[PDB]
Amino acid sequence: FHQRCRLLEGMKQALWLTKTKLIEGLPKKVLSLVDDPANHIENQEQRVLDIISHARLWHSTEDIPKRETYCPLIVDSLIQLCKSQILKHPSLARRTSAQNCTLATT
Amino acid sequence: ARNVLYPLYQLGGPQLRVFRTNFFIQLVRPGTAQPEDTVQFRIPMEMT
Amino acid sequence: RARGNEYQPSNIKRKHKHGWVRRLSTPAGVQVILRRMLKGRKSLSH
Amino acid sequence: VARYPPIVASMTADSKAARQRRVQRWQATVHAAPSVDEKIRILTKMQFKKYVVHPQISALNADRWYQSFTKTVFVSGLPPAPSLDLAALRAAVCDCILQEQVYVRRRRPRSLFDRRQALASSILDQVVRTLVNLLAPLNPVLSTAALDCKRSVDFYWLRGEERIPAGHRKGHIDALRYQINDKPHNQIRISKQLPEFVPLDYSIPTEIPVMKCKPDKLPLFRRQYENSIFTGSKTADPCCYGHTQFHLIPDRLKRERLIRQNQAEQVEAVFRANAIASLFAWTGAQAMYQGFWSEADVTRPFVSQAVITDGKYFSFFCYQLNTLALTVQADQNNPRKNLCWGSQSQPLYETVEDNDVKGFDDGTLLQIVHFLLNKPR
RNA sequence: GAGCUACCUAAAAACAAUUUUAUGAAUCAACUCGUCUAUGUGGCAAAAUAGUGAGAAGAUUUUUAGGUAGAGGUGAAAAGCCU
RNA sequence: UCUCCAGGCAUACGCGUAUAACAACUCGGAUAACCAUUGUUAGUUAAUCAGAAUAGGCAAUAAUCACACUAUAAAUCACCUAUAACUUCUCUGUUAACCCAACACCGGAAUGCCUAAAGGAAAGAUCCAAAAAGAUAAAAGGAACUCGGCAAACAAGAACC
Ligand SMILES: [Mg+2]
Ligand SMILES: [Mg+2]
Ligand SMILES: [Mg+2]
Ligand SMILES: [Mg+2]
Ligand SMILES: [Mg+2]
Ligand SMILES: [Mg+2]
Ligand SMILES: [Mg+2]
Ligand SMILES: [Mg+2]
Ligand SMILES: [Mg+2]
Ligand SMILES: [Mg+2]
Ligand SMILES: [Mg+2]
Ligand SMILES: [Mg+2]
Ligand SMILES: [Mg+2]
Ligand SMILES: [Mg+2]
Ligand SMILES: [Mg+2]
Ligand SMILES: [Mg+2]
Ligand SMILES: [Mg+2]
Ligand SMILES: [Mg+2]
Ligand SMILES: [Mg+2]
Ligand SMILES: [Mg+2]
Ligand SMILES: [Mg+2]
Ligand SMILES: [Mg+2]
Ligand SMILES: [Mg+2]
Repeated sequence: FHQRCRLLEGMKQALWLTKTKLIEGLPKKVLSLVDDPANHIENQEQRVLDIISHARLWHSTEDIPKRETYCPLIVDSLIQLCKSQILKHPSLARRTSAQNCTLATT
Repeated sequence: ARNVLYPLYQLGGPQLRVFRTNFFIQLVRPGTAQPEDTVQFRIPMEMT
Repeated sequence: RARGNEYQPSNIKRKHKHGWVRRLSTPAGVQVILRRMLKGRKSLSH
Repeated sequence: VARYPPIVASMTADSKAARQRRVQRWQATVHAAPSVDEKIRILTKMQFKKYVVHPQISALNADRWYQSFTKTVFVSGLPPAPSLDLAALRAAVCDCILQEQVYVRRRRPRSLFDRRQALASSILDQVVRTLVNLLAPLNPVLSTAALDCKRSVDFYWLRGEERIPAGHRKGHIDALRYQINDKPHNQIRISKQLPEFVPLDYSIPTEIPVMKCKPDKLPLFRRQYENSIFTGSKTADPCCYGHTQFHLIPDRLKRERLIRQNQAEQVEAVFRANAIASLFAWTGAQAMYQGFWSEADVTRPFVSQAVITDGKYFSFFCYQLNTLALTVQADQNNPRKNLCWGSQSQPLYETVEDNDVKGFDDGTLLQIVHFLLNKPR
């Protein structure tokens, strides 16, 4: 199974292959994290909107950017926005990121 | 060298050495204005 | 309309329609070349 | 009580004085445009042949040529003039080098020639991202800044004139058009301008180089296409200023190749040309985003800095823009000139042996940190 | 001999503004065509000019390369077109 | 400097030195000036502009700001598995007022940007005839013109075979 494979049966086939059970919704622990007001970023809504506008319109010189450019850009901007929380939480310095990394199992 | 065959090179071949040179060049006055370092030459059409 | 401008130059068309490789492709074309060689033409083909 | 008509040239006549008045008529439309977008649109809508200036270029002595095209003075050194656990940064930066060079597993490039170049890109992206993250607590502005990867920075300007030498337009006077289209490896844009490095109207005895020949003799070629003034983002973006630019020298221009080509002296010149061209394009584009152009020169010096690396060695540059009045009409009486500061390239580390980086220099890391710690006042 | 023209194949391109039941619809440019008149008639031109007109998101127009050849080809048949 | 006109700059295809300077004043430009002519000498500079390893496995899901939608004419290598190789800049295009029309032809000629900041000059001098061509204005009348309201009009509306 590689990137371009498109399972005909969708998740049901993927659940069978990996021997996993599906629960709708994210874990309650994860959900409760952002309900806390302290996690809320300063000017969160405006910065996210600016990220969307920059990803889709401002970043390029062209009238209408293409998905092969803004799709990577929107995610990279979001991670940087979330990565700014190191001011509140010094622990976030113990994680790092790599790109285009190969994963494999048998 | 011009007007001669070069030995065809294949992986692992020797270096191509031209012991006597067939290329003749002449230094020419620039028609236009050139930087002081630049020098103009007229060279045979087969010279790289 | 005004006539006389039927030549619309294109080097790709010219060499493909009347060139050396085109003439040698068929025996009739080779005989064309032989005739021009016997006359002494400076230009055997385009 | 005699109302004599003003002594001005005809608007419609076929003369030089009449044409100049028609030039002012067009320029007045720019002065009267409220939006910054209209000013740029009016200033760039007409396309003509322009020299294409490459910040990274193999032409000999391109740095001196670039100064003339920009009216930039280059001063060797740094511009005249918080505990941050240097050990912690050293550990993180060393990890960045090891991660890409020794630890990550990826599908290697097919080319077999990009492998070295791709490796240099990977580490520089890692080094920039981590430092902008680790240094954010000390400098809060970096938290709100925008990090760009290989985004386009564009500047278009007129400087000088020439007489057309041939054709139906022989003898006509035409301005020399230049454009810089640049794609810095990384750049940081902030919403507040940095403090100036010297007062506007600052004067030094150093003289900008004068080139006897035309731009062509330095191998430079003209094309006609869209004129663009771009800072890396559109004018609507709040983050309209620049903080730092990171450039990676192409492998073609790296030290070992240059020595073999016998152009040893060009090792430093390659760095300087990239800094002068890239930073003038960025600061000039920032100034025009604020409404300043040749006929409305900047009231505030515009500042930006760049670190230029070949992947191992690093050089640091500071640029201050004082003049957008580079045209013949606007530069006739101008005492101002643009300033660039640069330092010799120094290695950041020597080699990676085993799983430990060897030869890491703290001094170079401080300069990167000091650049990233610059803040608006 | 299909660099013109007829038809076809492949790869491409262009179409503003204004209205509309939303389209081989309407108004009208660019663009394509060529209704009527005058001029021109060894002419600017071996078919044009100047006006006036027709279509103008389509069975539209246009570009590049290829194809079909005279006992033939092509033809929304004018026995029209194939330098 | 003035008066006036309003398709210009690039690329493609094509053309092949018509490019630029000097010197000439035979020929060429349908005349001069000046050169588009003759002779000599020069020119167009690119790693970014432009041109020029192998064997297997495999794909239901348009475009139109692609979201909502609607539609019908049904509409563009990659990725993976193995094998092999394990650091490179040479070559070619680049000038011009240019091409197809026997001509320095009121013709034909694709795309991008822009509409005057770019590009240009309708008058060799004089005269104010007829006829001829084009433009404007018209007392009273208003199709009486003519094969026909052709052409023109301060009109450009209606209707029927
Ligand atoms: Mg003919
Ligand atoms: Mg044709
Ligand atoms: Mg054909
Ligand atoms: Mg339309
Ligand atoms: Mg219609
Ligand atoms: Mg109509
Ligand atoms: Mg109609
Ligand atoms: Mg037909
Ligand atoms: Mg019939
Ligand atoms: Mg009949
Ligand atoms: Mg002379
Ligand atoms: Mg004569
Ligand atoms: Mg000439
Ligand atoms: Mg000559
Ligand atoms: Mg040219
Ligand atoms: Mg003719
Ligand atoms: Mg003009
Ligand atoms: Mg006259
Ligand atoms: Mg009248
Ligand atoms: Mg009357
Ligand atoms: Mg009657
Ligand atoms: Mg009568
Ligand atoms: Mg009539």
